[PDB]
Formats: sequence, structure tokens, C-alpha cells
Amino acid sequence: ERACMLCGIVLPGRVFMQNGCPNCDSVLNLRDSDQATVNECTSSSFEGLVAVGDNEHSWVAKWLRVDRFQPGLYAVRVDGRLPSDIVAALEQYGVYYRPRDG
Amino acid sequence: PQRLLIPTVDDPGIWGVKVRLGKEKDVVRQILKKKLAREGTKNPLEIYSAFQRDSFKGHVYIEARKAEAINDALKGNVNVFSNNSKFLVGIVEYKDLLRPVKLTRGSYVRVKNGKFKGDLAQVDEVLENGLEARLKLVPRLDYGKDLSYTSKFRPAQRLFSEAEARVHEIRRDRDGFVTYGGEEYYEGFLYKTFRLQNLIVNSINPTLNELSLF
Amino acid sequence: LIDTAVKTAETGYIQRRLVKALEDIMVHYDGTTRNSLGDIIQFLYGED
Amino acid sequence: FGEMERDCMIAHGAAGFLKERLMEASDAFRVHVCGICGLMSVIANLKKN
Amino acid sequence: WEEPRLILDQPAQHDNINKRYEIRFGKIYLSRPTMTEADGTTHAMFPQEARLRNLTYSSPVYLDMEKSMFTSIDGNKVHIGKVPIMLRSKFCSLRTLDEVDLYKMKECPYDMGGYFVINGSEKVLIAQERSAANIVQVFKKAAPSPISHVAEIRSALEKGSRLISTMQIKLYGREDKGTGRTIKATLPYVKQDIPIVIVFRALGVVPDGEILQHICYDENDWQMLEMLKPCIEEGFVIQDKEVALDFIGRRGSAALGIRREKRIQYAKDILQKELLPHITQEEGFETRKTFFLGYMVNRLLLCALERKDQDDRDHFGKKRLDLAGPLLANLFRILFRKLTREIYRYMQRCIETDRDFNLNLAVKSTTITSGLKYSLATGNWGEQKKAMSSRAGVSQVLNRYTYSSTLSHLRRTNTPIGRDGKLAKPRQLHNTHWGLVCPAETPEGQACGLVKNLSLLSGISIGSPSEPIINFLEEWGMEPLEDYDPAQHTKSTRIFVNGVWTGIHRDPSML
Amino acid sequence: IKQKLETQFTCLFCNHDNSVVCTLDKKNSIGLLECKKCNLSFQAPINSLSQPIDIYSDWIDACE
Amino acid sequence: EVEQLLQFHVATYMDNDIAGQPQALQKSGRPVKAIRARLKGKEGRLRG
DNA sequence: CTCGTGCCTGGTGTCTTGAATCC
DNA sequence: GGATTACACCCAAGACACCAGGCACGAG
RNA sequence: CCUGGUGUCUUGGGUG
Ligand SMILES: [Zn+2]
Ligand SMILES: [Zn+2]
Ligand SMILES: [Zn+2]
Repeated sequence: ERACMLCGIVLPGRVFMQNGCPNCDSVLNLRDSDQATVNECTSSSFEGLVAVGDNEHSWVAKWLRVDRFQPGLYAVRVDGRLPSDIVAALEQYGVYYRPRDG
Repeated sequence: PQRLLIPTVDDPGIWGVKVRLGKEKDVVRQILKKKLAREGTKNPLEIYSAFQRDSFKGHVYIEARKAEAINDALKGNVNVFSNNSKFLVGIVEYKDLLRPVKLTRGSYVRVKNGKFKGDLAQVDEVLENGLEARLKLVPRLDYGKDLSYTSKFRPAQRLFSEAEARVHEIRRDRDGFVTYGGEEYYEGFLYKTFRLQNLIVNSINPTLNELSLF
Repeated sequence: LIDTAVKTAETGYIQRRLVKALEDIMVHYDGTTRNSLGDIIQFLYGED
Repeated sequence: FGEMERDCMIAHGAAGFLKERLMEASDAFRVHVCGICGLMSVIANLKKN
Repeated sequence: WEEPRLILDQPAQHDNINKRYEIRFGKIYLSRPTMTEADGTTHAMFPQEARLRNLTYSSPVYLDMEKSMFTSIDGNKVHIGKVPIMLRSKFCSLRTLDEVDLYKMKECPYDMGGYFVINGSEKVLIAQERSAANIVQVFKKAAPSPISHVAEIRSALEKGSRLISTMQIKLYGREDKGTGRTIKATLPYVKQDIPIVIVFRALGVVPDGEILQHICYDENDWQMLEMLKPCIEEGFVIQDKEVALDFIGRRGSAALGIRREKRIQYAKDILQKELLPHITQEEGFETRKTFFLGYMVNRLLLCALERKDQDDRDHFGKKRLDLAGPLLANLFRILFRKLTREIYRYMQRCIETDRDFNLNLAVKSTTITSGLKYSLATGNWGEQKKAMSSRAGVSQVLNRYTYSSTLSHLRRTNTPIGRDGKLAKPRQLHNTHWGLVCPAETPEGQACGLVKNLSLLSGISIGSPSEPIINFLEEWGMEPLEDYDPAQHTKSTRIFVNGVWTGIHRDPSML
Repeated sequence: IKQKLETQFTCLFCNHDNSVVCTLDKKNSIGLLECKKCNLSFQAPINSLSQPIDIYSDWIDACE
Repeated sequence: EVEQLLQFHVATYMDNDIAGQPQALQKSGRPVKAIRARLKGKEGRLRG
């Protein structure tokens, strides 16, 4: 299992390779990446497992800034940060990265 | 701003529940499966979220509006203590439940794995990706003396001596830099990469011996 | 055989409590019989 | 040397013998005490006196 | 086959697709004892090698397991452990051979077996004395108690033979003290004593006149009828089945808030099962339990009316000896459930990977093998983590000082009462011991009178199915329990088969 | 004489636990549940055999 | 939960026969030998 | 030569529900 | 609700578990 | 060239 650094979702790593991140892949494009890319945008190290069943009405989800995302498992803390080159590319897309590492 | 996301009286309640130690993540998982499976049916599971903090062993927290939903979420769960032990969390305690939380080149850390477990090391540098850190370490070597290692059957610490290696068993790489048995020694110190998760950066107490040396 | 084996411990307990009750009782040089607190138990040992 | 043998020596009035049996002939030990507080808290270096 | 199938379920929404994972245990096969070296080579093990090298003389056990995969959108010989073999039994490699070849295996022909070899040490199982199951015993109670007489029974099934539960019926009220002298019962998993009339009504027989027709079979006996008088009035206000069943459920150790609509349906399980389970556990047979309950109350009052002595707890006909067979089954039962839960806990992780498990990776033979070895080596009868509260001394090192001592040691019996509790009754040589245990052979000291030894011609019943006996009784005139009325049957004899009242016969002398 | 007993039951409305008091009047066969917190009251008939768990059970069914 | 557990360990360190609650156990399963149990009984410091 | 799987060693942490008399 | 339940002595017979991480070997 | 450490906790079976 790995955690997406952008949205915090927790999925089996191969999922990040097979389908991309279900919240983020419009900008992250992990589906069409190599393993080095997936491992730079997702972390094997994370803490605080959160079942979010109702994103849009959960206060827990709003605090973690996952209220606009899909129901699923999320992490309170994701270790590592997105590589500066990917942060720069996301910013070109109007996406603002707020690190989830604390 | 994060300050605009603080909880209010209009937000759902949060209950804590006691669970079997080590089974907190499993319970969070099980709650998610139950929630998703019952979505849109005539008997939805009326919880919003559930989570478990590592720092808080043996507890799961569950977000809902009615206590009955908490009982519903846990019904039949073999990892939950049957005693009617759930407890209410105050709104003013919510955000602290979700608090997410070092390492600098030139600083000291203590190694947590391998023959160097427990040894003090200087952080020399970290990988581009950000996972493993190159450490400067006083080596524990035998110069191949009994070749034809563990932390319980290792060697004493002593700076690498390249002339001893030359005599007894070695590749020169630069000024003061040798590769000996596929490890790098510069000016007598091992430089070896460790996972950051394999070093301790906090509350290190230098020993008597370390004060004498460093 | 049962009686001898059983009632030996009954009387063994009896003797233990008796000894602890009485162990500190001594005849002193004035003829009185006293315990360790100096309480008089008999003014003259055995009355004779 | 059990509890019942202790009692027999009392009955004989052999107080001196009983003391020796339970000390010199066994686990006799020397301790130092403080004359003020009565505890065994004394630190005694005998070669430095 | 006591719990023949494991069942899982997931209601696939991730197009719902209920996928029940099921595993069925089939035939058992046994192999002769085999030594497997670190090499990997195998050979038949004979006892002399086993003693010398501190091995365990044991047989590998293989169990058929079958996988099945229900899916609805809306294996082979796995090894489970080693069982120690009793020497000279039918599964020991010495049972054959014949006198010539016994000498070559270094075995002595005077050695009669009956013991196990565990880490080179010879261990013998000591027969454990216990009280019989499925029998009613009446005892009197001491003066400073509101109870004067108690009826007691421990119910245990016939298959397996294993304990289930224990039940009591207490008669309150001292001599001219205790006012209303009513009778309440004790039920498994219920916190408080419940009056008798209430449980009669709770089983489906509610008017008084039928209740008394089930207990007392003598309408003239006014002394007995006067003692049941306060029991009727203290349970008068409970006038139908539904409020009776609910009165029970409100005490039975459950949770708070299961409502009347279901708290009845929880108590109906506590009545159908756990309460007298030796009679039957299928539905629609509550006539047998109601009739049996009346018998108990009848026996209780006969002792309270001083028409029958209280039972003698030391009467040997009320006793049983657990030997090697029954003792191993109880231990094997506990360990096989432990193996079962480890399989179940392992499937829930190995199926989330959605990978076909190779079965042999989901059966850890160390659970049974270490379990049996540990208990036979120490005598601690239970799971290792629960060594206290478990019974000690069931297995002992076989005394080989002399030949006579070996014979005595293999025929020893033990009563596990203690050293706590003085008195004399379990220690005395009771009259009914004649010809069954030795009147002379008993140890000196703390065990005196509690450890006994079987007389020379004694035997122990191996066990027999009760089903052929029922068929013989009905073929020769036994009448069912639905046809029985104390007014019509004021003289016939009751017939018991293993403690359950099964019928009545009017002419017992020919039968 | 009436029996005033505290219980460890949870009030079905305010959810405060260990705050339900049971008053059983056997002379008139009238049992009374009271909440020490939100102040509600529930009345139900009792027999001679009843106990605080008997009327608290009747209160669970009176709501549902 | 953490303060009560410190109270627990300090209690069973001195007396592990507290009535009404389970005994502290070693990993072997047998109860911990507290200081109170060291002094009482036939084999303890005083009688033994 | 690289990746994956299996085995061994080290470190951290518990839980399905199941003998009798006296003061 | 616990505490009480003879004395001494001999001798034989036993010992943590599970999970995670790292290293080595084999196969592609 | 003097000093010189080998376990415990139980359980079971026995002796007077
Ligand atoms: Zn994402
Ligand atoms: Zn002082
Ligand atoms: Zn209320």
C-alpha cells in the first residue's frame, strides 16, 4: 500500500500503476508513468489510517482537505514531498500543492 | 486557511472505541467496507468517517450523529471489546486527534539496524528522492581475518586503517578514499546509506564513550 | 490410617499457636511470672 | 534448623547456644548505622577510614 | 465432524457477488510411526531407537480437506500433526513382528505396553475419577442457609461425551423459617434464580392443573401438594407463555436493550439448548423436557418429605473412570479448535490478496504436535498459557523400579479432590468398592484414600451406541411419552436409557 | 415500602448512562423510571417479581 | 488510561494479591512474585 | 545482472470465551 | 468477603510467541 | 604463586 502525496489516498501500489490516482491522475498522470514516477508521487510511509465514507459531509474529511475527493482510505500524515519538478508542473496546471507531511 | 476549518456544534460527533491492540487499522478497514457496502440501501451505515492514530494505541475514533450508529459500525467485529466502552470526544478536542506531527546534514543520529545498531553517526547527505541518508560511521571491521555479520557477533569500533587493509587483505578511489570489501571509507570513516526510517533523530543521548571520542 | 494422617496436622497447628502465645513468659528474680511487657501473669510461679 | 528446634533451645534455656547457631555458624553480617537517623545509609570506605 | 465446515462471506460491492469460501474436513488416514531425519530420509521407527535418541514415538496424521467456491451476483491429504502412539496398541509397529523378531528390535516380551514415549521418557496416563453425567443427585444443606435440599445435574452429550452445562434446583425455606417455601431453579447463563412454575409455563404448558399433573403422580399426597402451594401463588401473575419467556430473557447475562420482540427469541435458545441438552436439541420436542422437569421436582420433594434418603456421593455406581481414550478426545477437541481459528484468521488475510492459497501453508502442524507433547510431558491438562486452573498430574513418569511396580502403575486411578478439604468421605473405603478397587493398596500420606487401584478382575466399559437399545425396547412393548397419564398410569414403571426418560412400560417383569 | 434504586441503564433520549432511577411501588403495582439528567419519566405496570431490568425493558419496547 | 496503568504497575510491584482484579502475569503465564509475597508464607523471608 | 521469494533473526508485546468450614 | 489448614527429608522431570525486516539464493 | 562460580520456579512420586 502507498499513499498519494497530493490527495492522501491509500491504495495498493500497483493500483497507482494500473489506474493512476482516482483523485489526481488528471494532473499527475501516474497511470502512464514508470515505477520511478509513481514512487516519487506516492509514499510507502504514512500514518493515521482514515476511512472516509462521506467526504462531502465529514468534518474529519474537511480538516484533512479530502472533502472533495472520493470515499476511501486516506492517511493523516504522508511522509516525503513531491519532487520540485512535479510541483512546478502541477503549478503550471493551476494546482496548488499543500504538503501532507506535517 | 486551516483556521476556517475548525469544528462546530453543527458537525457530527466523534466517539472513541477501545479495540484489541494492533487491530486498530483492521477495524478502520472493516468499518469502511461496511459503510460502502450499505450505501444507498434502506439501512445505510450512518457514520461519516473512522480513523486510528498510532500514538493512541488500542482506540479507533468514529464520526457520526447518533451513538446507535457507533454500535452499528462495530456490530460483529471480533477485534472490538464487547463491553459498552465507547467514549465521547469534545468538539474542542477534535483537531488535536488529527495532528500529523528533522534531520540535517552535519548533525548526529543513532543507527537503528545492522551491525552499527546503536552507534552514533554523522549525517553526511540525503538521497535526491528523500528516503536514505549517507552516514559517516566509525567502522567495525576485521580486515577479512577469518573469511573463507550480526549485531551480537560484530567487531569493536575502530577507524579504518588503509595500510592494515593493504597488509592483510582494497581499491583506492581518491585522496583518503578507499573501497574495501565493497564499502567506502574516507579518512577512516565508513560512508554508508541508511533508510531515514532506520535512524533515530530525536532525544539522542551521547554516551560517556561518545563524549570521549567526538 | 486416614485418622492418623489427618489429625496429625490438626494437633500440629495446635502446638504452633500454643508456643507463640507463651514463648516470652519467664520467671524473674522476684519470683513473679511475667511476659516481655512486664505484665504479671502469676505473682508466684505455680503458686508454690 | 526449623521453628520447632528453636523452641527446644528456649526450653533448655540455652540462649548462648541459640545465638551462635543462627549467626556465627550461618549468615553473620556486619552493617553500619547512623547514630542520628538510625538507617543503614552509611557509606564506609575501610581502607580510607 | 463436530464442526465439519468453515464458512466465509463477502457481499461484493467494490455488482454484488456473494463469494462464500468454504472448507470441508473429510476422511482421516493414519500412517505408521516414522522418523524423519534432518537429511529428509524416512524409515519406520521402532521404540528402542526412540528411547535412546530422546525422540517421540508418534504417527503422522493426514486429513482430507475439500474446497468449494459459491459465487452469486445478488484439496487433498493435508498434514495436521503427529499423535503419540501407545506401545503394543494396534497402531504400534511392535503389534506384529512375532516373538522371533521382537528380540531383534531389543524389545522385551514381558513388556506389555500401555504407555507413551515422549522425549525418550515413558509417560503413562492415570485414570481420572469423575462424577457421572446425566444423573440427578439430591443433597442436604447446612443449617445457616435458607436452602435445605438441592437437586443437581451436570448435563453432557452422548456423542463425544463432553461437558456442556450444569443445572441446579434449590428448595428454599429452613425449618419454620423462610416463610413461603417455594422452589426456584438455576439456569446456565442467567444471573438469578427463577421459580419453577415460570419455567414450566415458558416451555408451553401453562394451566396449573397440567403442571401438577406433570410432577406429582399421587393426588392423595396432600403433604407434597401443600409444599407446592406457595410455588403456584408466587408465580401466579405470569399467566401466559410470552410474558414468561420475557421474564427469563431479562436476566440472562445479555446486553441491555434487545427488546421484547427479540429478547424472547434469545431466551428460546437458552431453553432449547444448554438447558438439559442430553435429552434432545432439535425443535418441536419440548414435551420431553417438560416431563423430565416434573420428575426432578418429584425427586426433590421425596427427599424433603423424608421418604427417601439423600444420595450417597460415594456410591461407586454414580462414578466413572476416564482412561486414555476419553482423556485424549477432550484434549484433542480443544486443540483442534485452536488450529481451526488459526486457519480462519489466516484466510481473511490471504484472500484479500485474491491469491489461491496452497492449503499446506495454512495448516501449521506445530499446534497439535506441540500441544499433545507438552501436556503429556508435564501433566498440565490445558493450553500452555493457562497452566494454572488446569488439572495437574494426569501424566506421570512410568515407575520401572521393579516389575510389580510397573503393573500397579498402569492400573492406578486418581480422584482429583485435593489436599484442601479434610473430613473423610472421599477418603474412606466405601462398601461399594468390593471387587472393583483394591481394599488394601493405597499410598501413605496426603493422597491416602484418594488414589486407588483396580482389582485384579476389573474391567472398564469401552462404550456402546444407545440406538440399538431403543429399537429393542419399542419392539417389545414400550409406550411413548405422549400416551402417558398419571390417572391411567398410576402403577407403571419408568424406563431410563443413559439418564433420559424415554418411555413407560406396564409389565416390566417380562421385559 | 417503595424501593428507590439507581441503575446503570442509559436513558433512551438524552443518552446519559448511569442516570436512570427506578421507583417500584408494589402496593399499587406501578413502576416509575426517572432520568436524573434530562428529567423525563416513564410509567409501566409491575408485578411482585419485577426488577429495574423489567420496566427498563418495557421502556425500550414502548419507544420502538 | 496511561496514568491508571502507572498506578497499576506500582501497585502490583508491591502487592500482586489485590482482591477483585486480575493478577499481573509473566510472559510464561505464572504470576509475578511481588514483594509482599516474598515475605509471607512458609518459604518467605520471615518463616523461611 | 536484477528482481522476487523464502528463511532466519531480532524486537516488541496478549486474549476466542471457559473445597470446605469458620470468625 | 479472606485466612487456616504438621514437620523434615529424598529424587526425577521441565522452560516465550508472533510479526516484520533484511539478506541471500535462485531463476529469468 | 596465593584466590577459586554452576540456576531457579514448579509439579509429581516417595521416607519417618
Ligand atoms: Zn492523489
Ligand atoms: Zn543519618
Ligand atoms: Zn433522560
